Amino acid sequence: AGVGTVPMTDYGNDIEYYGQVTIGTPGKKFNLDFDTGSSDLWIASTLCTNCGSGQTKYDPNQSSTYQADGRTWSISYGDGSSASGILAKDNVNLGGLLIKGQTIELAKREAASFASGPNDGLLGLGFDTITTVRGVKTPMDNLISQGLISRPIFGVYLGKAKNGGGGEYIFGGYDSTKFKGSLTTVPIDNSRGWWGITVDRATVGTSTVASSFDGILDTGTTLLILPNNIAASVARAYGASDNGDGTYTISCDTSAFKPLVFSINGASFQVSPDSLVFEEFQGQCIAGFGYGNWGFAIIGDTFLKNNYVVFNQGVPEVQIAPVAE
Amino acid sequence: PFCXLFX
Ligand SMILES: [Ca+2]
Repeated sequence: AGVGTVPMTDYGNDIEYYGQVTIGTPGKKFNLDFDTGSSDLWIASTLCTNCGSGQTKYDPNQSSTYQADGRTWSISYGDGSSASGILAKDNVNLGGLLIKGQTIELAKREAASFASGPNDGLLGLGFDTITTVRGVKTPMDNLISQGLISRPIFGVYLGKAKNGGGGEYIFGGYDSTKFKGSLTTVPIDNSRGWWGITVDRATVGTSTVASSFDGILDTGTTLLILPNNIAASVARAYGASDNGDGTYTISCDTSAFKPLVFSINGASFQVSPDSLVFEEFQGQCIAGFGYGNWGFAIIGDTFLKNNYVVFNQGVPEVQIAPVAE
Repeated sequence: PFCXLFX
C-alpha cells in the first residue's frame, strides 16, 4: 500500500473497523480501532490482568525502544466501556510512517467488552484537547510535527459488509477512486475536542424530519445516534418501533424505503436504504439509527460507510462526498 | 454496536 495507507478490516455487519499498527522495536502488529471520537492510543499489554486471551499484548520487555513513564491513565467511554493502566513511550508505525516517541497507554485493566472484541486497543483521532492525560501529543499531532505528513489530513473510506467490507485510511492524502463528484468543504467546530459539524436539515422523501442540528463525526460509533425528538421523527417516517433501549425495530425489507438525506453546507449526503438496517437477528431487524439523551447527534458508521471524509486537523474542516459504489 | 468519549 502507498505511504501512510492503512487497509481496514470491517468487523461483522459494519460494527467497527480496525487496521494494523506496528509498535516497538523490532515491533509487533496490533489491530486498533480507528476512532475519531477519542484521543488516547491504548493497547492491551502483558501488565493486563483481565485482558482477552485472543488479544495481541504489547510486552515492554520485547521492545528495545520502550521508555517507562510514571503516570497512570483511566478512560471511560460514552457506551460504559473502560480501560486503565500506565503511560509509556515507544515508536509507532502507521502505514509506513514511523512516529518516534509516541506516548502509548498500556492497559492493566479493560472492560469485558474489549476483552471479547476483535481489537488490541484504540487509536484516537479526535483533538488533543480531550486526551485523558494533559500534555499528551496525539499521533496526528506527531505526524505533523515530525514532518511525516505534509498536509494535516487523513482520508477515510469505510466499506460495507454487503459489498465485501474493507475500508482504508490514508494519512496525509486522500483517494478520489473512493468517491464520486466534487468534495464539499464543511467547517468543523472543535470546541469540545470532537469533529463537530452542523447538519442543515434531514428529509425522507418530501418530509422534513429535522431542522438544523449539531453532530460529531465518529468512526468509533456504529449507528447514527440522534437526539430523542429527531430520532422519533425519523422513526415515524419509516414505521420503526422503539425497543426502549436506544434502538428501533424496523422492517427487514428496505426495498420500499426512501433514503435519509442530510443537507450539509448546501449538498446532499445520504444513508442509503440498505444502511437503514443495521442487523438482522432471527428475522427481526435493528435499525441503523438510534437515540440517546444528548442535544447533539453522533454521526457514526451508518453514515460514514456511505460518505467519504477527508479530515483536516489543521483548519479544522472536513471534505465530504458520497461513496463511489 | 460500539460507542467510543461522549456519546
Ligand atoms: Ca466504539
